[PDB]
Amino acid sequence: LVPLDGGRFATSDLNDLYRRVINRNNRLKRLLELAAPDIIVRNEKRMLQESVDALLDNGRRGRAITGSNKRPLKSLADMIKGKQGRFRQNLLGKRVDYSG
Amino acid sequence: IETIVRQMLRKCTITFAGDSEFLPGETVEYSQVKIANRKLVEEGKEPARFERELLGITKASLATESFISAASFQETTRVLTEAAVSGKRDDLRGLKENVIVGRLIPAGTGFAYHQDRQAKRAQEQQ
Amino acid sequence: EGNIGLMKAVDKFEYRRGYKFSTYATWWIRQAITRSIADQARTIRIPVHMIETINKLNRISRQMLQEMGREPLPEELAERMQMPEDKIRKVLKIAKEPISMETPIGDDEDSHLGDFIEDTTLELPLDSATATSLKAATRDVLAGLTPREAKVLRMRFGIDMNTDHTLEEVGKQFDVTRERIRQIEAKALRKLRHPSRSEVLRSFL
Amino acid sequence: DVAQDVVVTEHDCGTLEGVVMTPHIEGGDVKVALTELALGRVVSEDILKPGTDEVLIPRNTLLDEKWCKVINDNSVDQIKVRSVVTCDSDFGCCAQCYGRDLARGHLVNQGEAVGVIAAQSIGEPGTQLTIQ
Amino acid sequence: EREEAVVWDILDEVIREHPVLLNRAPTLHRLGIQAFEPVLIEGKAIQLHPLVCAAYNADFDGDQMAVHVPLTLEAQLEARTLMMSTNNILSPASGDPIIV
Amino acid sequence: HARSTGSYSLVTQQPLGGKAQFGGQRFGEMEVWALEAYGAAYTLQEMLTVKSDDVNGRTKMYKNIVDGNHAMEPGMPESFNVLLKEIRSLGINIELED
Amino acid sequence: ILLRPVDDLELTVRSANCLKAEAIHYIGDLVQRTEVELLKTPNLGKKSLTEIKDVLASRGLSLGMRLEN
Amino acid sequence: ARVTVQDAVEKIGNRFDLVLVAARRARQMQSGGKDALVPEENDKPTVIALREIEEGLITKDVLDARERQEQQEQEAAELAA
Amino acid sequence: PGVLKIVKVYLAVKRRIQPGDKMAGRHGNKGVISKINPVEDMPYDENGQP
Amino acid sequence: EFDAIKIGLASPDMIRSWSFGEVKKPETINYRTFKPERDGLFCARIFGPVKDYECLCGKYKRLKHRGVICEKCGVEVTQTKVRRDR
DNA sequence: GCCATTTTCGGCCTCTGTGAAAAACTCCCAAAGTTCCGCTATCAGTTAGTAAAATGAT
DNA sequence: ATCATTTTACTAACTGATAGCGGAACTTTGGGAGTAAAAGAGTCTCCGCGAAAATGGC
Ligand SMILES: [Mg+2]
Ligand SMILES: [Zn+2]
Ligand SMILES: [Zn+2]
Repeated sequence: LVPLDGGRFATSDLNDLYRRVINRNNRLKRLLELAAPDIIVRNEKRMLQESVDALLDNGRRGRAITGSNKRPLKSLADMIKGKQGRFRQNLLGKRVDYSG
Repeated sequence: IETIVRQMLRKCTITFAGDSEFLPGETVEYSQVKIANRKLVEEGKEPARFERELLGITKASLATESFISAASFQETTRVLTEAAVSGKRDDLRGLKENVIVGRLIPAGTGFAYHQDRQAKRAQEQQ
Repeated sequence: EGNIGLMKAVDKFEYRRGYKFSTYATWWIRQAITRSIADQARTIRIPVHMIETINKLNRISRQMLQEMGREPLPEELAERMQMPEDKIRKVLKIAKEPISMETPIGDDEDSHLGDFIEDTTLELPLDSATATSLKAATRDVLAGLTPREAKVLRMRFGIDMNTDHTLEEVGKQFDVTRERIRQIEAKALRKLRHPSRSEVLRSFL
Repeated sequence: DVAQDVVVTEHDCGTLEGVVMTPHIEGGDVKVALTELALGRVVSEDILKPGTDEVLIPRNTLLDEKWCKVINDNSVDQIKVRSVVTCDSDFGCCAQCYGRDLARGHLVNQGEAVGVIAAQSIGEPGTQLTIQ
Repeated sequence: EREEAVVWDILDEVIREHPVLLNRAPTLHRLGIQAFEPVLIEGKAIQLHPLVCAAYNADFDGDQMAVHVPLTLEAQLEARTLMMSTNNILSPASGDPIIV
Repeated sequence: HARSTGSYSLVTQQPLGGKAQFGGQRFGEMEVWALEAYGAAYTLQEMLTVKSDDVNGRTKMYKNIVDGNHAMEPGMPESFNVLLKEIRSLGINIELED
Repeated sequence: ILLRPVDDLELTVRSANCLKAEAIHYIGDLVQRTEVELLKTPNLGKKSLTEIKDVLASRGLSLGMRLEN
Repeated sequence: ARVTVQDAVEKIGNRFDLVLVAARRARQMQSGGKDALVPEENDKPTVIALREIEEGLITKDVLDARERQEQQEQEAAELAA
Repeated sequence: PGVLKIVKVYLAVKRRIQPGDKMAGRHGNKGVISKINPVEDMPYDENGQP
Repeated sequence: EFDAIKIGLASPDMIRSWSFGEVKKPETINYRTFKPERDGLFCARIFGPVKDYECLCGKYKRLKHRGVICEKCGVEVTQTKVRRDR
């Protein structure tokens, strides 16, 4: 999460996914501390599972979580896989110095 | 084209299990079966019987022993899941694995280097 | 979050008042939802009162733009809010949500913003080579001194050691007092300012 | 990705197997000659003269232009040469079962990544691709 | 930075026997990257030998080529011995000459 | 365009891309295949490690070139470390055996 | 080693303080004053003479060298 | 100056082994204090090593032999100390 | 927001033809200039026009 | 250095062994000071200092205190690159 | 053994910021932050004084 | 080789300044509890892709 020119900030979607996971986990802990009705606890556990699945692999379980761009958030699986993934864009091929 | 066809013919399905650690109906590499058969013959024990299988370039590429190359080729999720559940080990014997980890490829000017290391390996394993 | 607020409303309801449950429960549910939005809707968390300030500023900006037909100016907004203009500008500069690093750049689709962000914390190899050359040149220049003043300067500036030292610790090893150390360092500095043995060190400025 | 692991690891694997090579015939005329196919391959079993028991070309000899001319003059129809498919090497292939490296003109050296060369050679012309 | 004449002489001495790598996209075969000896010219365009054009599949209608500098002694000798244009005059696919 | 050393990416620690950013050329998969076919192991290692993402290796190479010793001490690319951290973040134990 | 101040010839404290009598300025003037003046001063002595001649040898000159400059 | 590394590969046999030997010789002549066995003629260390290999003065045998010789001599000198 | 002053400078650059520049006609015959030859080395007609 | 890469399932004990701390809050950075928040996704007590050989307090701001954990914050005085590994 | 729904793939270079909407106040309290003052550590600048070594003269 | 003098090495003291640390008080910010007519089932738009293979269901 680094500042851009003009005061704007650039962030990764992993931050949003982690924030969702942490928020839902804390809400689950608070609900278990309040002796909540069972239905609310089951809903919170479903939401926690969905958040973890979206963080690990978005779109595999169901509807892909989208941010403020109306575009799916990029997860760890998307970051390690694909033509634009780490294997093919940064490991098997690289931008090099001493080149023109 | 024969160097491609040889790569296609790299797997065998075991027909007679024998005394080797192979189960019937199992697709395993031909080289490992060949070494196992040589060892069993040297030990005077019943060797295995295999039926060679022809695989396409995509299936042969995805059926390699190293999981780094398979993940780098395509379908990273399936390869990683299978390697994780199995507990696979990558010995870095091909070009792609050494390219990814930044070491000398076992081809050309690195060949002797890699060979030297293997020798030392055995000599230490003694 | 509204369910939690409803739990609180159930926990502090009074049926003797004669009002229906929804009347009291709506306030708590709305409070829970609004507080949760104020706390968990931004990557960079803004306090709840500042969120309310931003929302009220947006409402007044909407009303003023409706009234006059153009975008309100900071001074007019400050006049209407009965708040300092500097505070208005400060509020206006913090209402930004971070942009995603996966956003396609321009009209392309395979390019992303994250590929155009540098690593400003890195040290240029030219700078590191200059630092190594400066270390070598400082060693060479200090080698042209007597061991006393050379080591006095080394210990007073921390050259080839972990920590810098004040005058007292420099004096203690020599068993001499602080003032002699001060004038020793002064003599060393005066001698090293001579251009006979300072031309190589001048190029680093 | 399917052939990146093929590297010439040995010189000779000591195998007697091989593939048979004859001129390619698709009717009343030859399509490709035996000299073109045998240029740069290692002989598996001796090339005996037709109707005679003289060993014209012994085993484990590279077929260069001179021996190609010799074969054409003798008019030998079918020969047997070593192939990468029939190689006995545990990992990779051997120098003799591969033969001449086309980019250099001599026998293939140790450590040559022949699989990448094969894949590139096959894939490069893909743009050019579409009884008396 | 000031571009003195002695700097130009130093540059001429530096690149005397230093091989340089020329690459044209796409690199369909290994002949698409080759090693040459640089000759300093006045201009902004790389001058290429005509006989390697068939190797590069390159025509002079706006084509661009990338250049790389091998640094270590091993890399320089690899460029001189294996990747030099004078060694790559036979097609690895067929054995026929490629500098026709 | 030409570049010897300049800005680097924030995450991958690799040279940036483009003339506007004083970036370097991309040595893609096809170039790696060509170098492997040539047998040029040392040039490929130079491009992968000490020219792209070996933060200590590239600085050591710059110092060595400045002092005349054209030799390199290759290290581990930062991209592989990022991959390791990502795979561990996916709840999968990936570790380099010795 | 043309006309430049006498501080540049890194002369010792006594040497400089003695010559600080303003009986010299710039090394071109110093090289011309000979041993007659060099030893004339009751404060320039044997060691000072040797040190000054060594400095001029580093400058490639001898005390008393005649030059039109 | 030299072009067309033919004689060197004829003397060595394998291009990769030739590259390794020439790299070792060039490192010895550049990083170390070793002197060339042939007239330099304003040539870089790689070219000088290639010319030496072409002349037959430098092979893997020679390099390994003299390296073992230096280890032996240094061991004897340290014993002498 | 956060911007105090913007100064914009306009630069006029005269770019002459040189080797490497792309020049083309209207019939699809594009090309890259290879050499700026002297006038005395150009072919000329009987009237001396190069 | 290494001769093989071993993959497998990650046990909770192994995950705790990897971790240098527990992230308890979704906070990332303060909206005014732009400094990391404690027990957050960018905490300097868990992942490392944001400036080389410094602490969030600024009390330990030089190299002589390398490896010393500040009592007021808990940030170890070390390099910032540990934030790419922790 | 055969449908039927999922799953994953789709060439290499170069330039090339985005997004833009969306609805609360009010009161009370404790902690961080700004500013000011006092005490203390540390140093640059200068002078004086005393005892001893370097050095020039004889 | 020996004497007398200037310079050197080492103490003390004063001037003047500056930065850092700690305490008192004030303003600013930040978190939390409360609001009593009644109000008591969501999106949310799209869907302009084809071919081959790997998994359930019968
Ligand atoms: Mg073209
Ligand atoms: Zn073989
Ligand atoms: Zn601290």
